[PDB]
Amino acid sequence: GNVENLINGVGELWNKYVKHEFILKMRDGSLPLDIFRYYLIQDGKYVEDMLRALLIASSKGPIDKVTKILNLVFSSETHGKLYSKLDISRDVIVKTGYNLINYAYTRHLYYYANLDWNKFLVAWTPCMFGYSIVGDYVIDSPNEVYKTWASFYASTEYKKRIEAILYALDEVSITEDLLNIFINSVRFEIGFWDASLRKDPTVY
Amino acid sequence: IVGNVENLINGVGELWNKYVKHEFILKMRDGSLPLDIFRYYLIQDGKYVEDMLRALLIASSKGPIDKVTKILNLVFSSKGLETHGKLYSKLDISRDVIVKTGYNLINYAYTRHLYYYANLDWNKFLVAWTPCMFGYSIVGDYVIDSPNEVYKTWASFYASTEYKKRIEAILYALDEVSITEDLLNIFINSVRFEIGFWDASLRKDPTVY
Repeated sequence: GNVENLINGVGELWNKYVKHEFILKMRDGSLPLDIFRYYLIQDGKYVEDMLRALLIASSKGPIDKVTKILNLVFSSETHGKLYSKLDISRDVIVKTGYNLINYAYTRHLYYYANLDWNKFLVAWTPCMFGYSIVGDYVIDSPNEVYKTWASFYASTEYKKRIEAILYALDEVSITEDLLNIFINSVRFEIGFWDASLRKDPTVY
Repeated sequence: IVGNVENLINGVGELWNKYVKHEFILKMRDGSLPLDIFRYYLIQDGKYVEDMLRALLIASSKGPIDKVTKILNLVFSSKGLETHGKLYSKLDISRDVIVKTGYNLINYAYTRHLYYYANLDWNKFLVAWTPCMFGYSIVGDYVIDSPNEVYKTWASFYASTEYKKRIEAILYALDEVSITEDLLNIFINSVRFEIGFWDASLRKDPTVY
């Protein structure tokens, strides 16, 4: 549908994202644990900002569509197990700075959330939908930590969240401007993985 | 009632009982409120609640993550929709009626008041939102004893343990706020709007906004 239309418009960037070196290494088990822990800390900062941006954006969306999404997002383990195992506390996430890509990406989500639901929704789709695909691929990893991580994104509960997002996305008339926002989010995802592999300075 | 909510309530003086013991509420409790007036009210409340939720979403983006997540989990869970669905059927109110009916002036102003503070600050919004949420908890506990089936049904949502849990989460967040006279003045304005909201329903004010 619209997500296929958007993915086709990014060309080679999509595979650069969903088949990134970082992910290939999680799948084969060769990703170093320190690179994954670094990543999880940055993701911990990102997810909180992503949620705040969703809250602002959802205030501007169709009531039926946003209510369905929020019911699944604010519903009521995987990350708690990983965080304790990798010695990542709340204080670690809060006190670690953002790397430059993470800082830029989170500010990109806030920019569109503050303007328009459709723009935010298109900006948010690569992270949500892409992680569904990555989860399905990484779930077959021989490394237990990486299978546990992937299990959250491969779960039926996560697929239900994605279904609700795509239902909202299918109401949007995709334009060149919206494709360009989607392209930028995909570029930030590729950069997010690159920064983790390099363990970039967390000074922002 | 203790802490911030007690101090805010005491700070509004006589306005508190003008709200929670309003004529509209007394007539729900004795069952004498005409159903046409209650229908008018429910339609305005249907408009209000959607704007209140939108304002909550904007405001919550600015709040402490633990406090806001606790509240949102309760607000976006899956008796409120079921209770209101039954009332909407009994009183012949559709989604179309809610959307197509205009706001009365007081509802228009009240909703714009919530948006104003939501666009500025979590603490200001939270204080502005407390009279509606906390006051309806009090009113529901009173009106549940009505001999009227429609009013008892309406009250049962606000008297329910699930609604009380929502109030507890709101009060946990409110306890983090350092209350100032400026914040008390926001709370007072919300209480004035609640009084006006019931006034406007008794009169069936023009729904032109």
